[PDB]
Amino acid sequence: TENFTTNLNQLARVGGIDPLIGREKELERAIQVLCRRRKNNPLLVGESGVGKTAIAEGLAWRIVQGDVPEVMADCTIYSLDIGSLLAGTKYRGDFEKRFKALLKQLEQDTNSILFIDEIHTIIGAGAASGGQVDAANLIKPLLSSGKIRVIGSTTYQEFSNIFEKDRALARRFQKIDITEPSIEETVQIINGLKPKYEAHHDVRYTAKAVRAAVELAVKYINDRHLPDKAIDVIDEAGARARLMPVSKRKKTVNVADIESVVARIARIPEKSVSQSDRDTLKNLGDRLKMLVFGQDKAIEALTEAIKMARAGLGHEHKPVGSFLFAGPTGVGKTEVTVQLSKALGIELLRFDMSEYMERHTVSRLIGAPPGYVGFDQGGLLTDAVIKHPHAVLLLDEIEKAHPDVFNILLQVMDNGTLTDNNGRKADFRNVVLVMTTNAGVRETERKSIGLIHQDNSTDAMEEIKKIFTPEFRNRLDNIIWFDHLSTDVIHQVVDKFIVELQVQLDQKGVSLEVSQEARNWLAEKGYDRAMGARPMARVIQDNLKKPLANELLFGSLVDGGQVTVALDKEKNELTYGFQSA
Amino acid sequence: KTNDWLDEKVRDALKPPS
Ligand SMILES: Nc1ncnc2c1ncn2[C@@H]1O[C@H](COP(=O)(O)OP(=O)(O)OP(O)(O)=S)[C@@H](O)[C@H]1O
Ligand SMILES: Nc1ncnc2c1ncn2[C@@H]1O[C@H](COP(=O)(O)OP(=O)(O)OP(O)(O)=S)[C@@H](O)[C@H]1O
Ligand SMILES: [Mg+2]
Ligand SMILES: [Mg+2]
Repeated sequence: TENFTTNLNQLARVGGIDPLIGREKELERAIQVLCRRRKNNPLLVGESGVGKTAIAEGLAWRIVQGDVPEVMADCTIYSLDIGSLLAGTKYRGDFEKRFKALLKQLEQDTNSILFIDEIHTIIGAGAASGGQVDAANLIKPLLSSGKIRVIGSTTYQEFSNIFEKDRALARRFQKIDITEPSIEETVQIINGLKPKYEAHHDVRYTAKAVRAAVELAVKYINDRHLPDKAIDVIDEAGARARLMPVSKRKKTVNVADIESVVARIARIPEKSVSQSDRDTLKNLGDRLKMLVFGQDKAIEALTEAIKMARAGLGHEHKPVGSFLFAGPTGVGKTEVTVQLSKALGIELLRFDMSEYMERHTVSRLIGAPPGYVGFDQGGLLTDAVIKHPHAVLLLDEIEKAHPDVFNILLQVMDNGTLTDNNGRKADFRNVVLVMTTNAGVRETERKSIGLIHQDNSTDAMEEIKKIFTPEFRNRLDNIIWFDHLSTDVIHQVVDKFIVELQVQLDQKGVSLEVSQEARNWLAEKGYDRAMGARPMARVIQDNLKKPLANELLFGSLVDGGQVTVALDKEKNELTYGFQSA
Repeated sequence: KTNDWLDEKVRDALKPPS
């Protein structure tokens, strides 16, 4: 019994068990249930991280300390180590000798109680050929007799799926619900546990710091329950303060330190803005304008929304931004979104929405229901967001997607989280949701009847309203209608494409010089308001790339070439001069 | 009006007689 089980009462005397703070209803229920018959044995079914082990182990510490009833004052508590019992069960009858011997000691004393943590495991523990014995069966007669009382703890899922299956054990055991405590109750627990953590790390936590940990952790960390989640910040905060300075100049834990620790655990960019990061944020609009010309309203909306999140003036349970980009073909809707990720140095979660045209395909985003071939792979959207909490979610061609797709996004915009088939929740608070749409684009290129063409921008918005539900538009932070590229804007676009060509030529050792007159000629030939910037690329391909390709493959530009481009005013045709150099 | 159609072995341990 020395190795099979451990004496929790003795452990508390040496300080092994941590101090028990709170949970007075659970302790009261456990003690009263133990003394009475008719399911004397209490159970501690609760969710993970809710302190189930602390209630059973904290009871032994309380009994040795005092302030317990006389009947329970002398009741010693032991914990069953299932691994120890099976360590030496090589030969037949070893388990019987160990389990029966242990039960005899507990039963004969009549005041010893065994606390079997994770009691779901003992239901089995043996399937060897011939024996046909189990730990639960060995103790089933004793529990039915009621001579021996045993405490237990199990997860809610395990109790319903494992403990509930064995009606005999479930019938005897008395369930005691355990749930996450209140915010006030949790900070009190940390104060009670503050001497232990402070001693190990040689740090001191301020009253505000413990309060901040509970509020900040619950706000940003959702998967874990409140007791362990809040304590995880305290333990990590002490370690960081202890380990960060080699000189040990800073021993106390400031509130600012708690914020930084919570940020890394929850992978949120929200923190005090750094000088290096601050500079980049200021020039985000300027850099975006250099790459994407025009569409200033779109850039302003993205930059201002992102700035608010770092400043802290952001939606509590919604994404930083939910922008719908609708415009004519060829305008830089996708480019600004793609370039935004590069400028901000964050991953681009580009999800083409043409593939999700069918209703059944939407399950792919949130995962296939359990029990199918594709359940294991999981959702593509939730997994991507979990892997990259701070990222740009570019849902291009959202119009093509099935109406069911929009339903999923409605929850993300307001609730701020989406649950997959597995049940994990993805945090979209730091995700920049930009959905490009081509709705009402035919009207944009439609030429109205009459001498003077009419502005069909209003007609396009009506089509967008028809395709998108009113509730969907209300949730969106802003709807930006991209304007048609002007002649001045197109001139900048031509230069940008030439720069891309120059970079490609640099790889081959060729340098391209385009005169100002040549650039104007290219712009006029390819400038179409309806088609957009894309025709400019086609003009560059035929006029510039095609001649260079022949020379590059077979000609003067094969190695270390040079190029000059000028516009023949008399012939109104470009002249390409190649020097072998 | 299209319709979409949606679509034992364990190791054991031996104990020698004591
Ligand atoms: N009411 C409480 N009073 C004091 N300390 C607590 C309390 N609840 C939790 N703690 C502390 O926080 C820890 C939480 O983890 P445990 O209680 O050990 O986990 P557990 O209940 O065994 O976990 P599962 O997931 O349910 S098996 C405890 O061990 C204590 O250190
Ligand atoms: N406003 C712009 N400024 C600079 N380059 C642009 C601009 N708009 C388009 N381009 C160029 O066109 C390409 C980017 O096109 P995208 O923005 O991806 O098109 P899009 O908005 O997805 O198109 P549709 O027709 O609206 S689906 C790159 O070659 C860009 O350099
Ligand atoms: Mg436990
Ligand atoms: Mg697009």
